[PDB]
Amino acid sequence: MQIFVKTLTGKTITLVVEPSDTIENVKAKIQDKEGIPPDQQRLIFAGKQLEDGRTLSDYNIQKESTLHLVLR
Ligand SMILES: [Zn+2]
Ligand SMILES: [Zn+2]
Ligand SMILES: [Zn+2]
Repeated sequence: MQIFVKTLTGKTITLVVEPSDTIENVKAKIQDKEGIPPDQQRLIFAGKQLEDGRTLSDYNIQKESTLHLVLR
């Protein structure tokens, strides 16, 4: 399973993930890729604000889903 995270500059991050991965896990991956602090990261999928403790599956994030790093 793979998901795409678009940075604030529109750069695409490709991540290998599992359905039970938490948002917090995803943030750790983004930090490895881009050097962005987890506490600086705010993610959206389908207009939903994503919380650290919830899983990709909780938010119906599927194979090939695209998340955005946002300011708000
Ligand atoms: Zn596993
Ligand atoms: Zn994982
Ligand atoms: Zn910090």
